[PDB]
Amino acid sequence: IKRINKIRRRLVKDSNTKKAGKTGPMKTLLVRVMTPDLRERLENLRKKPENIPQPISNTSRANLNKLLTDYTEMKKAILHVYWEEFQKDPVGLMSRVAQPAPKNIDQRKLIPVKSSGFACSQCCQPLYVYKLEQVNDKGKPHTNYFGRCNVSEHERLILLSPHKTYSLGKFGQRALDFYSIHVTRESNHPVKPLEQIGGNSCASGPVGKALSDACMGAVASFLTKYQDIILEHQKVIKKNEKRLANLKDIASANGLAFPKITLPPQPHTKEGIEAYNNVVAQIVIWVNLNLWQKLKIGRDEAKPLQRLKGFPSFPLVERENSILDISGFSKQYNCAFIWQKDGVKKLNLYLIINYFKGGKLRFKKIKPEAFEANRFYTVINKKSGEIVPMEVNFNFDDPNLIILPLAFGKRQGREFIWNDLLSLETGSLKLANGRVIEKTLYNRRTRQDEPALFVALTFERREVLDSSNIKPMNLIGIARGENIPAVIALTDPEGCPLSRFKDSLGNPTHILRIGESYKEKQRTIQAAKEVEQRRAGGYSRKYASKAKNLADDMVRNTARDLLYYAVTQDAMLIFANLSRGFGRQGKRTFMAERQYTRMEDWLTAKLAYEGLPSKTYLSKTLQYTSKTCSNCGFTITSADYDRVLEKLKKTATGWMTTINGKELKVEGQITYYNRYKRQNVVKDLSVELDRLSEESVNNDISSWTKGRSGEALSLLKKRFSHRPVQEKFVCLNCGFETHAAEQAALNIARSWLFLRSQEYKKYQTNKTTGNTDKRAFVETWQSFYRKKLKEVWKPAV
DNA sequence: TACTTTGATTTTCTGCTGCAGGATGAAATCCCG
DNA sequence: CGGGATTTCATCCTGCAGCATCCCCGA
RNA sequence: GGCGCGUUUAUUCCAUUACUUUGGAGCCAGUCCCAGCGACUAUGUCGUAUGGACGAAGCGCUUAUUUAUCGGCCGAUAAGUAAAACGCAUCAAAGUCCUGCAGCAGAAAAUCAAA
Repeated sequence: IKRINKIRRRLVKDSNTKKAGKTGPMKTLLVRVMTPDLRERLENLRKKPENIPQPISNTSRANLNKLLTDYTEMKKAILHVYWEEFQKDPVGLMSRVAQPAPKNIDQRKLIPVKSSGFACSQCCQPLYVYKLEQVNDKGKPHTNYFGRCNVSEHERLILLSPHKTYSLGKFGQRALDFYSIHVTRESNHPVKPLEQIGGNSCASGPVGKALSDACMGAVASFLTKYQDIILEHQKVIKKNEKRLANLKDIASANGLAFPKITLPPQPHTKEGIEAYNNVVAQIVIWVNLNLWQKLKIGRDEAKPLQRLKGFPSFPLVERENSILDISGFSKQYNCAFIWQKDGVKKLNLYLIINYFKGGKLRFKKIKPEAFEANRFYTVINKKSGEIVPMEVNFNFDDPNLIILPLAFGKRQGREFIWNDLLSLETGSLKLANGRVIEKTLYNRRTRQDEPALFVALTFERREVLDSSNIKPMNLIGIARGENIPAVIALTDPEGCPLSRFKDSLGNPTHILRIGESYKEKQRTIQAAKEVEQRRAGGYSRKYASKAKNLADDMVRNTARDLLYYAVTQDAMLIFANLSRGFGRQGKRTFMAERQYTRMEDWLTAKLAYEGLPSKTYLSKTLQYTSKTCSNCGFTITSADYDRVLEKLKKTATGWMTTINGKELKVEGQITYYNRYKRQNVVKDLSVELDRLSEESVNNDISSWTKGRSGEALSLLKKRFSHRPVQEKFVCLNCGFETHAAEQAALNIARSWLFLRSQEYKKYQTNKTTGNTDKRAFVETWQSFYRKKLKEVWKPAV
């Protein structure tokens, strides 16, 4: 039976546990606040429940609304002030937000600059550069660059990033002292958020400490993006000037009137970017009108300019959810998660937020087993690792409190609240922080979008598994296709197939197919879509997201099934070394057909939450795996058409060509998607070649300049090459016949085994002297695979 | 002097994904009763 | 003499190799 | 296209806690109440859906309440019929969030050029 939780239980039961590092895996719970609509929904069931919870009181709702409005206004005001400050002088803010080194890097500085990279704007003094060289754990030498000022107050070690001329490299949200400037009343800054916006009603500590992060994170992100994008602008300008010089020279060579417009110097604001893009667009329009259109010049010989893209805008000011933030869960920030003991295995959950002046949420430590009825309890986590159970007492009718009852399901509760293993009572799970989200949700009863209150609570796992004993031996190759989502094959370390799966007939085998019946489903959906489109020119809202939802369902289920098979079979998964975002980008393609990276990421995240690295069960490997027969190892190539076009000599019966000593009969018909006609036109290959040969003598290939060679190659690129049937596969050596997907799945695992063989090592050693080639790789492939077929990989007869 | 595709400027709308900042308590001083 | 409420502060390492794996077409 | 019931995703144990989705199953998709096309003399349709306006949306079983029907409610079945409770249709999976930026697309509209 296939459940992810059963797999997780199997993993936990099969391995030991250890304490997590400095920061462990983190997971988030998103639930909803018990509102009156949920109360009515619970009251309208056929079988009414015995005890319906009370909804959130009016006072809590009013206080929450007031707090949300004030928080949003404060964030806007601070962001506006820092936007103005950045506009006045970018360099000052850039140096101020720079994240200093930890106050423990006290290794003896050895070498200064061989100096004016930046400057400490606090004292307006140059920030002299100092060097520090060290060697990492793997032996690669690394040089650390630091900036130090002569001022005792500014005796810091700001990080610097060398460039081939220096950059900062880091922008932290705590580098700038936000609290002492805008929060405390001792400062004389003209802009004070809490004193002016909140009307002296909000507690300084928690609200200020929340605003600090809420603003500095955005400012740091914006500054990092700005700093990164400036260098790419320099590179683009450098690569663009030469190209425009070449284009101007070409235009002068044709004797046309080139416009007298010159590039502006590199800008640093959005208006300069706009002007530069306008000039580039004008130049490209002129080039299009004069060179490619009238004279028909190719793109490579006359290539356009490139626009300036990626310049960021200041957060939230250079122009909806309302967010109330909680910095942390400790007695200092005036927030708590309270649960009522009734029995040694039951809880009753609430969450209290006291952000107002004139509230009472006093704690007091209790004995480990001093629990009493009608009294609330909670736990507090320390840096030292100790857990102190403390009880919370307060007044339910407090006019300054915020009381939130939560609503969730059994799955979420078993995952976080009352989990069997990760029980937060003993400290195995720690509550990190939380948020309050106010967003619009669809109400089906009223058929309107209405505001709803959500609660997000992030939990950090403190005990993880030990990967020192997870050593899979067997292998599983996954071959993906469009007709079938996935076909897999199970092999032992030696590579021999393992007959442990069961087919429909129950016979032993080593092949399974996952997610079948898909193709007819999306084809029915597309048939309905096309019928509606032909009927009325458009489809209803139903067919907007059916394919996407079904594809997401299928990829999730396939990932779950392969995870189950790998875990229960003691095998390590192998995927194809496809670059991220790989897929077919054509005419009738859909974005719902790209589930390679999505699957890898889902599997990686699921393995990561348990504390194991991806290399324990998940891997990648290599190119030329689907085009290889399992009898001798012959492989066809797209570049192998050069062999076809090498002779192309003519006989009395027509054209003839040979590849690898095998005669090829030149005949066949070609049907291609003619975009000029938006239809399919069928042409005869021999007839096309004869029409080409009408204007040629002796039909010699070497007499071809550029064009007729390309047209003949495009004609010949179908012929008799590798594919009588798309799904069926036949081997050229002895006529071996087998399904293509199964062979591809087996060959992917065998390729992964190959990339760690000794032939590959000697290949790389020859690469050390320099042997970058293409034919040698395929030759080693064929030789190794033939040897392995000879020794251990007995073929099926 | 019939009536397709391509390359291109701008205008709007619907979506969908990548990538930075993240996931804070310990302790030292005022104010006060 | 506690008991809150407000202010300062400081916490982090170095990933290998294929010509294309659905991207090459005639005009 | 819409309208509602909801079960399973922990092994003897841990909230039919109730949230957000996916898949399956269940029911209604009609009314002439109007304006279209065949061709039109071009603010006026004989047959025909190109659009508009209203309405629609489980079945059983156990418990009083208006009549028929004869023995003078002791006779049950038909509707209106309160609430409790059960059964069937009807069954299985998943969830890591916030902020700010940009980048990818898809579809329409105003202008230059071509065999």
